[PDB]
This record gives sequence, structure tokens and C-alpha cells, in this order.
Amino acid sequence: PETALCARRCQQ
Amino acid sequence: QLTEEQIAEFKEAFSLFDKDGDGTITTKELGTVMRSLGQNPTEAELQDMINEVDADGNGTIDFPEFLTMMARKMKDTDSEEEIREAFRVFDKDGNGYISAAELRHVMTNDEEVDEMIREADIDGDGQVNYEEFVQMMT
Amino acid sequence: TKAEKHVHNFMMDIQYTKEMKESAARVLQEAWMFYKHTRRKESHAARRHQRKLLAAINAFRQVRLKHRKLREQVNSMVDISKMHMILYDLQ
Amino acid sequence: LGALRRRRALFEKRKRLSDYALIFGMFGIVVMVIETELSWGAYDKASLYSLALKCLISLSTIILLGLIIVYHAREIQLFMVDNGADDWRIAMTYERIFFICLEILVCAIHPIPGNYTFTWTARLAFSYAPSTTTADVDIILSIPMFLRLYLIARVMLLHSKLFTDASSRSIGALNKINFNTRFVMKTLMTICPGTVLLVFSISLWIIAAWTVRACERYHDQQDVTSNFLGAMWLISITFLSIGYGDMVPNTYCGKGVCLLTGIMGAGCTALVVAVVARKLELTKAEKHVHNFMMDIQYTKEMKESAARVLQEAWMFYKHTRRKESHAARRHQRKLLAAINAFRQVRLKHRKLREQVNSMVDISKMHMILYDLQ
Amino acid sequence: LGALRRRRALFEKRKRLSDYALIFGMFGIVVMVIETELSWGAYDKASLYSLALKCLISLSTIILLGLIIVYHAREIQLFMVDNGADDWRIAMTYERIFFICLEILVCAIHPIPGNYTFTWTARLAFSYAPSTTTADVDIILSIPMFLRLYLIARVMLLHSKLFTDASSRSIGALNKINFNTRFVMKTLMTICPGTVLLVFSISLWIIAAWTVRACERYHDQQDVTSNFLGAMWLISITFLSIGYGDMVPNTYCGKGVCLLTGIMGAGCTALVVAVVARKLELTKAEKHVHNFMMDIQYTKEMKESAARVLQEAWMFYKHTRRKESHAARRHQRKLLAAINAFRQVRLKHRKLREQVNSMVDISKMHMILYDLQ
Amino acid sequence: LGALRRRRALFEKRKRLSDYALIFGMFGIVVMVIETELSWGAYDKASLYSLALKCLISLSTIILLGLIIVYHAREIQLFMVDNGADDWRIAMTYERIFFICLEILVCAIHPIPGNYTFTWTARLAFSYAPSTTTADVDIILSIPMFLRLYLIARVMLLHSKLFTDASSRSIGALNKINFNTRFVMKTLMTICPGTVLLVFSISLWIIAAWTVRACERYHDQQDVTSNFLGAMWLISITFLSIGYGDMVPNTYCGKGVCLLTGIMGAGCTALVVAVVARKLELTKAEKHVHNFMMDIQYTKEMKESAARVLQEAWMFYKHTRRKESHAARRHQRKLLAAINAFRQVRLKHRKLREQVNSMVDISKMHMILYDLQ
Ligand SMILES: [Ca+2]
Ligand SMILES: [Ca+2]
Ligand SMILES: [Ca+2]
Ligand SMILES: [Ca+2]
Ligand SMILES: [K+]
Ligand SMILES: [K+]
Repeated sequence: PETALCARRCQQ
Repeated sequence: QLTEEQIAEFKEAFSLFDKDGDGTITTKELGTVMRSLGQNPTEAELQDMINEVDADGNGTIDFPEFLTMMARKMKDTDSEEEIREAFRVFDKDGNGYISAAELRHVMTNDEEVDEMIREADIDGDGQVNYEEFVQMMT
Repeated sequence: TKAEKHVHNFMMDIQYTKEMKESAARVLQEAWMFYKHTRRKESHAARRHQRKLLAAINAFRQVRLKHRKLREQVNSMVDISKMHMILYDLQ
Repeated sequence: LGALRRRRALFEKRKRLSDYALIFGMFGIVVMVIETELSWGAYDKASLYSLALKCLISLSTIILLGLIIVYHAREIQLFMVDNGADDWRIAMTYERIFFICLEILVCAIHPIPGNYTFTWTARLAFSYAPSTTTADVDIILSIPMFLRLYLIARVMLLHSKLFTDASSRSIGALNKINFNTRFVMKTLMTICPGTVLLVFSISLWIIAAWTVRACERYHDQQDVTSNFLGAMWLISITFLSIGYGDMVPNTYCGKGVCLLTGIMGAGCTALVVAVVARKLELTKAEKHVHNFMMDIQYTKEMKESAARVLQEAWMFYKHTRRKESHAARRHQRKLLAAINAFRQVRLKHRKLREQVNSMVDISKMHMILYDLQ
Repeated sequence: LGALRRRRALFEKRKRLSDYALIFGMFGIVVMVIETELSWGAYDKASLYSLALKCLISLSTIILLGLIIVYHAREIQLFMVDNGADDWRIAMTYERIFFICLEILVCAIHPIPGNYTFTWTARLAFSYAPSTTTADVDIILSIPMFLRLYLIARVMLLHSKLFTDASSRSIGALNKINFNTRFVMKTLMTICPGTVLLVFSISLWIIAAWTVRACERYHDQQDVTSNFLGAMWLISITFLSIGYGDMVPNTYCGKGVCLLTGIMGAGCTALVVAVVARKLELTKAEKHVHNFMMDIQYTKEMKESAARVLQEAWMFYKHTRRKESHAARRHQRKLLAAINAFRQVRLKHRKLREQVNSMVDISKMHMILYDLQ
Repeated sequence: LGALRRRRALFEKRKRLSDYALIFGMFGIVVMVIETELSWGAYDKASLYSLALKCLISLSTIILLGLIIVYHAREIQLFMVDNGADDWRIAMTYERIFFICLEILVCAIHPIPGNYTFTWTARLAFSYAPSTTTADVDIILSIPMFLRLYLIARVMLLHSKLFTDASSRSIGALNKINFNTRFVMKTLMTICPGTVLLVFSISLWIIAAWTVRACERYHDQQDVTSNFLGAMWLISITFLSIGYGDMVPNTYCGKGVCLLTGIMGAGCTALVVAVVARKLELTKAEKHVHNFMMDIQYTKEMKESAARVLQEAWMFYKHTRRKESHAARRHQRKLLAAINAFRQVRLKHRKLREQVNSMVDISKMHMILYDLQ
């Protein structure tokens, strides 16, 4: 994930 | 006797109920105070409620009688008023004397009520009055 | 609605009248039961029937007050209609 | 007079049948919740504890359907009494038959004994990665079982005191009042508006939390929305419309419960606020006491406000006569502020008197009319 | 008369004991906040600076419990004076004893001196990965200490002027009013409704933000929600039901405070709006001034609107007599527009007079009734 | 009469100075927006276009402060005229001096010419990674420049017709009305309640979106919330309290503006709903027309509803006499449904007539009182 939005959502 | 602050505040309340300052609460002053509070009391009810605390029967409430009324009304719940109201609702006919038939009727909502009548009729007049009701309540 | 409130307030008044009859019945029932045990010299029994009498008096006061509040609401809503009747009489 | 005895006998039978329809209706729901929870971990759907627990739901549904049929047989007979008919076919309208079939269809949806499965394919949330499971068919029949709660409303109506009392029927006929199920709802919202909304909110909380958990448990491998407290937190911020978004359902069943809760919680919170704002308002009798005590306070405040007006005016005069420029100016500012303060309290006393004379307007009209009589 | 001296004396002692229970009740809360914030970084839970600060909470709890016990003994003595009873046992009901023990239990939950630990296992948000930490047992006892804020309601009620004043007791007795804690709450929401909701909201903001930070600090290795300005942001977007969802608590403690803020904020914002909407409304004396000036303005507008009707009507005639087709056509479109503008102002003037006559209806009735006298 | 000429002379000077203070107050804000948006792009903070554009803000602040000082000197002179004082020192209270210095402090915050920088360390959102940048000192002095909008309220009050008109002042004195800035606010919310809430919402939209963009641009490299249309989309979903959470500001300046917009939007939408709900209500003159036409419709419905009652009653008799069991049964179901339909329209007509009498109650009272005269 380039941005932290994608890091947080793909983990949840 | 009551302290200075209590006497002062009771005098303030009495003067709130006594506009003319003559020292006695005429029934007109009590009526106009009640009307200023949103109630509409009739003359009959006003006179009935003014002689409850009128000890000497002069027809007006002086300071000692107002003090007695305040001592009765300062507590959150007054037992005398509730006993009087229970006696009123017991007296369907409104004559002031609850007959034995009414005493039996109010319990359906035989020997026990007869025992109550026997033990409450202190003067033996064949019926139960307000004084007998408060004596049995206490 | 304006007509369903009058029906509800009319049936509530009948309910409160019956509640006051049963609440005042308990006031005297516990008052005499207190007198019966007191005359029999039963300290604990009289004490319990004095707690019950005090609770019955408070319960009778509560139903008496809520009945008074209902009568205030009934009179407040029936004010202008009563005014019309008085005005017709003056004619 | 003959129809009065029959009508009362038939009403008692209808009330008794509605009580048994709620006993068996709620029993099947309770056993459904027990069987649903246990069939996940405790045993499997091919066990003898599931054939013996789904035969309790099935048997209760058979008896419940009999009580629904018999209840409507008493309603037909009551129709033939009120409307003075002799043939039951006169009561068979197209609306009554539709509602008879609707109640039967609603009350016949239960987990059938046997191990049946279907392929449930859902796309997860956020990642939107496909997931597939062989979910049982007993999950799409257990959720509709919550529709049997309509028997609660029928029981409340039939058990209502004014629905059958001859005192209320006679008074209601004078005002042309229909004692239908809407009237009971409206009277409940006037007697106990807060208790009805609190009971409904809590009941919807547990039921929606369990429904989301029961649907999400197939497509949840991290016990996130398939946990009871993870679904009771998911459906708590939808009722309040906070919508954090940290947890959302992965399926279209948990998304239909979040949607339903959002609609219900949008209106329930507004109705609760209306009830609360109506219980924090002084009554018409407590407003006369409050205004009476405020009037006494304002009269005493005007006595001390006007006293300061003259006290500072004379202190200004005393220092002016003594030829003290700084002191005279210091007390002239105090005199101006005292006059402004006296004006402020005089205006707020005027406002109170206007408010007092606005709530004793119609009542004063009654007094004048009584005098004219 | 004899019981008036003893009732006033026992009320003064009850009022004095209520003040001291708030002095020690709030002091223990303050020392709890100091010790909670300092035992994190400044020292450790097995220090002599923590055994000496947690013994101040313990010492203040013993004194607070003594003041609660003595206060309730004064209530028993007051009951025996009012009800006329002579034996304290007539006052010991099942409802009074339950509340005596409830206040003792609420006021006895404080951080006990010592170093006791428990294993706190939580699951971080947005990933639901396990996180286990050894947390002190003094964090599950510090949060309940905020339940001592119920003593503020007791102090407010006993210090209320109308609760004991003989002028208000007599006036309230005529209207059969009950001077309880609910009456004080309702009078507060009428006198200063915007000072009660603003103080409550700010106090809740500070208390809830600290409670969230205190719980969300054993399971926060990024200083996200364990920051005080990061806990105030969380509480504020939940109070206003925005719910960004960038920060949610990782523990059930923080999730419980955020759920309590959402419930309070749903109603507090709605109540505040109604306050700001009842203060932006013209009073009954300012509406009459506004309507008086509107009537003068509309009368002047009608004079100038009818002047334009005739001015364009004659301008149309002047050009028509001069045989100018285009000029007459242009002055007839203006005349029709002028007539429409004259109608619009005349209609809005009629609407205003309708409103003026609607407000002055019952007051005009009083004047007629006075004349008939 | 002499002070009447001086009071009107000083009021015209105050109105003239308030207009020029708003001209220069808004000029400094406009140049601030131009210089802020260009320093990021066209030129740098060390250029000759920034020394020449920040000297326009500084020069306009000097003139604006001069007009604020002179305006308050006119209010001091007007005080000495109204209150009949001879020394201005009697007009110098502690509240007036504080407010004079508060306005000067608010109006003196502008970007000083020169290149001063400070280190801005902020923690990004959703990742909480530190980001240190060398921000200019003219970003913490440009945002407070929006506090000069308080001059708009002063200009609206001083330009209001009823604030100075001798016709409105005389009428207001009879009703004891105070013509202050609160009265102007209340009259605006009654004349045009939707225009006031629509201009405020749109103006707040552009001002807050620019403030978010200006603050949240030193810590933005993906052009997400440093974009005007990205900031205008973040603010709108906070005003509506949707709160997607897709974009949240990274700074404390953008986080204090989203909170400010959330508070304002919580009440503005509630006030707007009330306005739109007070305009969809039929007026007292349109309700009488609607009720009159409904009464005509219901009377026509009763004629046709009772016609069907007898039509099916005879159709039942015709087939019964012809000995047609099925045909008679069908016409008895239709007769029963026709009777129920007749009852429903008769009940809804009775309800309308009751509603008509409820509104026409006091007007009927007036006619009776006129007759008694
Ligand atoms: Ca007198
Ligand atoms: Ca006397
Ligand atoms: Ca009798
Ligand atoms: Ca007797
Ligand atoms: K919302
Ligand atoms: K939201």
C-alpha cells in the first residue's frame, strides 16, 4: 500500500 | 423558642400572605394569593381550609396559627392531611360520619371489619367519626 | 387527537378513582392492624405494621397527587369550550 | 342479549389462543437461537443433537400453525355474530384471505430437519477479495423466524383493558373512537413514552447484534464482526449514526441489518430527545410557583438596586462638596453603573410580569364571565 | 413549634456534611488523577511516591465514608422528627438500606495501596492483532471513582434557596409542589439552559477524554489515542456524531466511553439547538414593535407602488396619443408589471394585518369583557 | 434640542468610520489571500513581490487601527452627550477599556513584512509518521485576520433603519425595547431566516475550506487536503456530519476547523430544517380554503358512498328474491363493504368538522361578545 489508507483498510 | 433567622423568615412568609400588615390573614388575602398562583378557590373551600389551623376560632390566621400551619407543612409528607383525605374518600355520603356499611364496602376492593368498628367506636355512638379515625390511625 | 384525548382522560379518571379507593383502604387496614398488634403487646409486629402504614400513606399521597395533576390537564384542555357555554347563557 | 354472551365467550377464546400462539411462537425462536449457536462449535448439522433440536422447532411450528388457524376460525365466528351472518363464506374477503395466508407463511418459515447446504459467495469489505463457503440452508430460514414477533402486538391489543371493558366501549362509542391497534400504540406513547422507546431500543440492540453475528460468522476468519460484542458495537454506532467505519459487515445480510438499524435509530433518537425535552419542562402549576418566587426575588433586587443608586449619588455629592476631583469622578462612574444595573433589573421584572399576565389570561376570562352570571 | 427548631438544626448539619463529603470526594478524585498521570512516567507503581499518594486516596475514602455514614444518620433523625417516629428501626426500609449501601459501595472504590497487577489482553483496532500487557489493578478502580460526582447533585439540592426557605415552602404547599432533585433540575433548565448544557458538555469533554487516554495507554505503542489532544479529538467527533474513524479505541474501556459520549451527544446537541432557537425568537413585546414598523413600511410601499401604477398609466396614454407604437407597447409592459408589483405589496400587507389581528385576539377579548362590567 | 443635533452629527460620523473600517478591514484580508496563494507558487517569501504585498497589509492595518481608534473616540463623545458628562474619564470603565484593547489586538494581527520562519513538526494521519517542515511565520498571523469580520456586524447595526429612525425609537420606548445587535439578529431571523442561514453556510464553506487548505499544505505532498476542492469536500461532509474519513487533516489547524465546522453544521442544519418546515405549513387563510374544499369533497363522497350502500342493498334483495344463493352471497359481501366504506368517509368527515371548529373557536367568541354589547 502506497498510502496509509490502503494499509489500514486491507488489514481490516 | 425559635431562633432569630427562623422567626424572621416565618415573618417574611406571613407578610407575604398578609398584604395589609394588620397581623391576621383575612380570607380575602389567602384567596387572592391562591388566585395569583393559578388556582380558583371558592369561598366555601377557602373558609373550610382557613379554620383547619385556626385554633381560637376568631376567623383569621394570626402569627401563632401560621407557625403551626408551617410546622405541619414544612415536612415533605404530612400524615394528618392524608388521614383526612382517606376519611373523606371513605365518606361517600359526605355527612362526616362513616357508617359501618361504608366500612364494610371499602374493604371489598366480615369479623375483621366488625372488630374494627368495635375498637374504633370510642364513644359508643354507633358510628365512626374523624376523631375516631385519627385515633385508630395513630 | 382532540377526541381520543378526552376518552383517554375519562378512562384515566375512573382508574385513579378506583386506585384511591384501594390505596385509602390500605391506609386504614394497616392503621388498624398496627392498633391490633400494639394492644396485644407485640413490639416487632407493631413496628412492622407502622412501616407498612407509613408506606401506605405515601402511596395514597402519590395517587392523590397524580389524580390532581390529571384533573388539572382535563380542565386546561376544556377551557374555551366551557367559555362558549357561558357566553351562550349570557345571550 | 344473546349475542352479548356469545361475543364474550368468543373473545375469551381468541385471547386464550393468542396467548398460546405467543408461547409456541417464542419457544421456536428461543430453540432456534440455541440450535444456531451450538451447531457452530458444539456439534455439526449432521449430528443427532441437530435432528433432535430442529424437530422441536418443527413440532412447535405445527402446533403454532394450528393455533393461528383456530384463532382465525374464532374471528370468522365473531364476524358472523357481529354482522349477523349465517354463512362463513360472507366473511371470506380477498383482504382477509390474503392476511390469513400471510400469517401462515410467516409462521411456517423454520429450519427443516436435515443437512442442506448452499454455496455462499461474498466479497469481503475493504479488500473486496472474494470468499466462498458452503453455508447451510438453515441460516436463511432462521432469520425470518424473528417475524413471529408480530404476535406480541396482537397479545398486547387483546390483553388491553379498554379493548373489551364495557365502560370504555360505551364512552368510546360516544366519541366515535375505534379501539384498533393504532389506538393502543398511541396510548402507550402518552403514558410511558420513554419505557416503550427504551424497551424497543434494547430489544432491537440484542436482536440486530445476533442477526449480524449469525450472518457474518460464515465469512469472518478473524472473529471481528462475528463476535457478539463486535456486532453489538457495530450495531450501536449505526443507531447513533456515528458510523466509525472500522467494522462493516462483509455480507448483504449484515448490510441489511446495519441499514435497518440506521433507519430505526434515525427516528428513535429524535423521538427520545422529544420525550426528554418534554420531561424537563415545568408543569403549569410549577411555573406559577417559579414565577411567584422570581417576583419576590426581583422585588428584593429592586430594593437593593435602587438603594445603591441613592447611596452612590450621595457619596458623589459628599465628595463634590469636599472638593475631591478624583473621588467625585470615581463615584460618578459608580452612579452611572448603578443606574444601569437598576434599569436592567427593572426591565427583567417587567418581562416577568408580562409572562405572568400571559398565562393567567384565559383563566382571568373565566372570572369575568362568572361575575356576569 | 418544638420540631421546627430540631428540623432546621438537622438540616444545617446535613448541609454541612454534604459539603465536606464533596471536599473529600473531589480531593480523592484529584489525587487519583495526579497519581495516575505520574505513576506512568515520573515513578513506578512499586515506589515510595506511589504508596504515599495512594494512601491519601485511601485516607480520604475513610473520611468520606464516615461523612456519608453520619449524613445518613442525620437523615434518619430528620425522618423520626417529620414522621413523628421514636425508633430508628421504623425508618429502615428495604429501599433506604439499599441506597445506603449503594452510596457506600460507590464511594469505597479507590486504588488500594500496594502493587497488584493483572494481565490485560486487548486487540488493536483496524488489524485485530492480539496485544497482551501487564496492567496495574489500580486502573480498574480509578475509573469508578468518577461515580462520586453524584455528590454534586446532593450539594446543589441542599444549597438551593427554595429547598428550605419558608416563603417557597408555603407557596409550594398551596400548589402541591414537591421540592426534590428533579424540581431543581427543571428550574435550572428554564433559568439558564445554556449554562447547564455548556458546563456539562465541557466537563464531559475533559472527563471522557482523560478516561479514554487512561485506558488507551497500555495498548498504545504509537501515542495515537493515549495523547490527551488525541483523546479530545476522538470524543469531539463522537459527541457531534461525525465519526471520522481515523482513531477508534483499541480496548472495551475506550469503546465504552465513546459509546457513552455518542448517546449523550445525540441529545445534548439537539437540546442545545432548541435553546439557540428559543433565544433567536422575538418576544411578545418585540413582535408588536416589529409589526408596527412593518405596517408603516408597507403603507409607504403601497403609496409608491400605486404612484408607479398611475405614472406608467399616464405615460402609456401620452405616447399612445402621440402615435408611438413601440413606446406605447413598452409603457404597457411596465404598467402591467407595476400593477403586479402593486398587488404583491397589497397582499403582503394584508397578510401582516392578519398576523397582527391573530396575536391581539385574547387581549381584545379582555377589553370587551371589562366594558360589559 | 441642542443635544439632538450633536447626537445625530456623531451618529453619522460613527456610521462613516464603520464603513471605512470595513473597507480597509476586508482589503487586508483580500490581499492576505492573494499573497498567501501566490507565495506558495509564483514567488517566494524573500522576493520583492512579497515585501510589496505584505506592506499593503501592514499599511491597511495602520489605517484600519486609526479608524478603530477614531471610532471609539466618537463613542466616547457620544457617551458624554447622552449621559450629560463633561469629562471623558467618566466614560472609561474597565469593560470599555478591555473591549477597546480587544478590538485593537484583533485588528493588529497581520503578516509582518520580512522573512521569518519557524519549524512546524506535525504527525500525519492514518500513519502517524513525523513530518518536519520549515513553515513561514505568516501562516500563524494570516488565519487570525479572519477575526476582522466582526466589523460586518457593526456595519449592519449602524446601517439598520430602525436603529436611528425617530419613528422606531419612539415606538420602541413605549414597549421598553433595546435596539442592540441582538435585536437586529432576531429581526433578521424572522424576516429572512433562510437567506441568513444560506449566506452564512456558503461564506463559512469558502472561509473554512481555504483555512484548511492553507494550514494543511506544509504537510501535504499528495495534493489531497491541500487542494481547494479537496478541502471543500472535507468541510461539506463535516457540516452534514457524514464523516466518511477518507480525508482527515494532518495538522492541528485543519483539525480545529473541522471541529468548528462540525459544531456550526450541527445547529445550522437543524435551524434550516425548522425554516423549511415552517414554510410548508398552510397559513391561517389557506387552511380555511383547504378545509372548505375538503368539506365539499366529503359531502360529495358521502352522497356516492351511501348510494352504493342502497344500490348493493337492493341488488342483494333482487337476487335473493330470484333464489340465487351465490349471487346473493356476493351482493351481501359487497353490501357489508359498502357499509364499512360509508362509515369510514362519515368518520373522516366528522373529524374534519371537529378540526374546523377547533381553529374557529376564538373568532366565534368575538362575535358573541359583540352581540352582548
Ligand atoms: Ca390582613
Ligand atoms: Ca386565629
Ligand atoms: Ca357516611
Ligand atoms: Ca363515633
Ligand atoms: K449524524
Ligand atoms: K456520521
